[PDB]
Amino acid sequence: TFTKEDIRKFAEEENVRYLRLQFTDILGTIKNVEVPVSQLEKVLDNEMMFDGSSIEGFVRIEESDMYLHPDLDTWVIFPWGKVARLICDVYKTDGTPFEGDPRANLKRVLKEMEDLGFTDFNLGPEPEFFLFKLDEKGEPTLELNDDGGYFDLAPTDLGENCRRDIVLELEDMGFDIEASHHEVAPGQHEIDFKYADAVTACDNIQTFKLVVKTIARKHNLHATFMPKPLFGVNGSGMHFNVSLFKGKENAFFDPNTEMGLTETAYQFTAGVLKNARGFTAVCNPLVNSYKRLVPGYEAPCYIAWSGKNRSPLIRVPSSRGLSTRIEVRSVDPAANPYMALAAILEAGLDGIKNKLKVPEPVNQNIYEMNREEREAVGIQDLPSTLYTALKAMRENEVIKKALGNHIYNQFINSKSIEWDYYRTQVSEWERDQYMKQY
Amino acid sequence: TFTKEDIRKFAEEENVRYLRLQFTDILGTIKNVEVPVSQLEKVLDNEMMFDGSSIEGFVRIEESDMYLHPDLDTWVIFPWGKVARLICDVYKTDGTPFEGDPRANLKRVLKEMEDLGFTDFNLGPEPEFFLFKLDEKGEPTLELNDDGGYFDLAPTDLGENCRRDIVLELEDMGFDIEASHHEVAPGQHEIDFKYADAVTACDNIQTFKLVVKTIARKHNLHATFMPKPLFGVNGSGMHFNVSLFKGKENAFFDPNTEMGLTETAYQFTAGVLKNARGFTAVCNPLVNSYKRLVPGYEAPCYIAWSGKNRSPLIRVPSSRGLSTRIEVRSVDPAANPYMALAAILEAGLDGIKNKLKVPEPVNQNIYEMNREEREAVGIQDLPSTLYTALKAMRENEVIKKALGNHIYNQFINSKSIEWDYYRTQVSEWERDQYMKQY
Amino acid sequence: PINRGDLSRFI
Amino acid sequence: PINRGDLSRFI
Amino acid sequence: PINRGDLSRFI
Ligand SMILES: NC(=O)CC[C@H](N)C(=O)O
Ligand SMILES: NC(=O)CC[C@H](N)C(=O)O
Ligand SMILES: [Mg+2]
Ligand SMILES: [Mg+2]
Ligand SMILES: [Mg+2]
Ligand SMILES: [Mg+2]
Repeated sequence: TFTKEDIRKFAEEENVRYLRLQFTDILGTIKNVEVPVSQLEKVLDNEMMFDGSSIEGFVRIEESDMYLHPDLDTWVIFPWGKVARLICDVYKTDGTPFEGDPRANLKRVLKEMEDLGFTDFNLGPEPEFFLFKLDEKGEPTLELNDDGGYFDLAPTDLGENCRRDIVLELEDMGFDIEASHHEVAPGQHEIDFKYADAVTACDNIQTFKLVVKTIARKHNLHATFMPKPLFGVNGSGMHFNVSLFKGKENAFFDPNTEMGLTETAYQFTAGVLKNARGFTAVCNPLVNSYKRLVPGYEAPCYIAWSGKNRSPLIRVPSSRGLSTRIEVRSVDPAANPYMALAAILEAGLDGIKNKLKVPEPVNQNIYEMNREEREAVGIQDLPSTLYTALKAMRENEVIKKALGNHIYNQFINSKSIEWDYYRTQVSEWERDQYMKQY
Repeated sequence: TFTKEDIRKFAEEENVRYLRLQFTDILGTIKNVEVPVSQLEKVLDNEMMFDGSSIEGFVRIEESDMYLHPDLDTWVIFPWGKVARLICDVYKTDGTPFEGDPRANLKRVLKEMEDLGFTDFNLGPEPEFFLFKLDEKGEPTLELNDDGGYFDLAPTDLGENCRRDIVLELEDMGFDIEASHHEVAPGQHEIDFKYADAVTACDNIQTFKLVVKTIARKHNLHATFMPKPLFGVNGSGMHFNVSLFKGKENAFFDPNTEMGLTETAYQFTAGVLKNARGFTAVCNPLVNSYKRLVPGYEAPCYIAWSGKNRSPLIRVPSSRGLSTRIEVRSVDPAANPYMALAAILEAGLDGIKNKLKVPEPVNQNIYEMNREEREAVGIQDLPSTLYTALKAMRENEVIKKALGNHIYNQFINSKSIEWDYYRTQVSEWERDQYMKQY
Repeated sequence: PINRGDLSRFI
Repeated sequence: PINRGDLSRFI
Repeated sequence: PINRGDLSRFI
């Protein structure tokens, strides 16, 4: 926690000369307003004005005027005078928070969750990213930074070792890193965080993306969170380990049952499974995202839960006690953390307050099953394209309730425009398959 | 020996900021989990969790959850804040060691050996490696770092001397180096270690491979332990000098016989010769390995033992006293040290407890002998391909007992898949010989 | 193959 | 489109 | 030759 006096003291002792008022849009892009430190007081008075329509992304029409209200607890100084940042909420000219701000939407969802008796919603993300080599002109190529495998000690200590530098710099900034390892695909890396509250977790995800992209550029590399940059290799996921708490106590832990899961946890996973098609578009917002949702690369392709399976939509880790959690594995690093977390929490709460019955967990004898038999058993498939994902999202009420009307409509319009632009392109695959056979 | 307090003191005084929890899979690849030093306590409590299925290599199916238990005696700090490492055993969620971990398998084999009255199994390896030049893009080429010969003083003193730097860095790390020399083939090098106990010897082999690969990259070179990188020149071997000890005393030494070999040593070498075809696949796990097992390059090609021969499978060095040992020369540096050592020890113990009679040693009049006469005498040939090596391994019970059912089955599946992928390739040799003659 | 992602080295 | 300038990435 | 590996400089 910080106050105005703490911020002034930090600016004075650390010789901060630049301030970044940081926020996000509906597409998850990290936006910021740059300010000289001489404006610090005006920053602390919630008097900084900006367009505000930039939150709409590429579907903005008219310039508005909106105020930035910094959150003093998000204060941090970058290790590169010095530059400091503050994460700010967006307010309208009438003093009320802007309904199109994902952070405010997540805060509203958490506040409405608190009326159900729960106090905290903790998230631990597992973001995976790719590192590509840069060419002479400074553009990213398709060559990977290394050639390691799953949990390999591929980047040696002598040389670049971008992952180690990223971890150390995040530790210096005040982050809580659990562990890091090399991912399955060459040039793919994963850094894991300790669990934190929802808003703090999403802020940490945004800051982690920014820090990774900066440090990769320091090492003459390019960091990408693209869900599927390369065909034929593993994609990048952002698995969300979530846990509910109502007062110094995990609501998912059952200390008496051998399995160790309460009825609340079963209702939560049932609700997430019920509305999985509804929030797939939000959790997988890019056209490329659905190139990751293909079988054989551990990404989930159908709606099921298990404790031990190759690619379940929901996985329950063997940890118990205060660390019991539910892992949603459909999220990719390109998704907006606030919107995806709000959608997942809303689906879980919808399952909780409807007392839904969780279906049977899947086991090893599902690998031999076509889609027809899978549907006969009751296992629905995730949408395979962004078009069908938007079609499914337009038919779900829980996702609309989670997002709010403004964010829901803007996201649908943006994604429809993006798909419309994508669908008219003639791909090289078509020119290879056709143009000689026809 | 080290304790928790020693580790904390070392971290505090040396300013260790990064920890590598190091382990290995069934393919011998050095795997690791990276951790910030702030997690040190959680590391020392055996509470670090990871996939565990990575031990299976490329035949893993479902993600598991397994714990890492570090061995405090393996603590060492790399000379490149600082980075430290700890070699960890893999434990299941039920508190028992994972049966698929090669290190635990070797420990179990040693424990069962201790019931026969023997206390220690000392190993001294002779790993050989190649150094290739890197191109502008940083990829390895086929040009060697020097053009020296057997025991040559090729990289004299000034400019790279990669072997000297490797030896000095290993000495600074606390290793025990006996001697180093240039190998027969150009760009080929060998570094010899003093004998150590089995687990320590295999850990030293893994650390040596990691250190060599790091330092070669430091010198703009590429170090490879591939058994036969180049056709027409010598391959790289990892000859194992092994010795048995039952209490401050070498069990292979006979102080009265002028040969100086105990009947126990003869039984051990008889057992190793008997099951040589059984463990050839484990000691030579790559397809390329059997390109080294060709006549004319000192690699063993048939099953025989001698005290003076060009390429015997087992060699008995002239040293006696406490340093008498048996050298198995079929092992290559690409083999997993734990699995190969366990297989060799199990074969030796099988010979010991069956009181097998060692065949007559071979001498100079075997060079003029075809395979028919060699088989008539009683000299069997080693498997010539990985396919036939797997066929022979499937017919040996000693190798299965040495490896354990889990490791045996996973290794067989992995190698069968690898051979199946290799056999469908059309080689450049086939395109050179055919396509014009047919 | 079920584990296509783990066999990417061979393909 | 009215917001031609904001859709420059697609055109 | 028996010592093919040692005669690699000539072949
Ligand atoms: N096994 C892993 O942790 C990798 C997961 C895989 N990259 C995915 O897209 O979900
Ligand atoms: N003479 C030697 O020490 C070299 C041995 C040879 N490189 C082998 O593969 O066994
Ligand atoms: Mg992962
Ligand atoms: Mg996961
Ligand atoms: Mg040698
Ligand atoms: Mg030797």
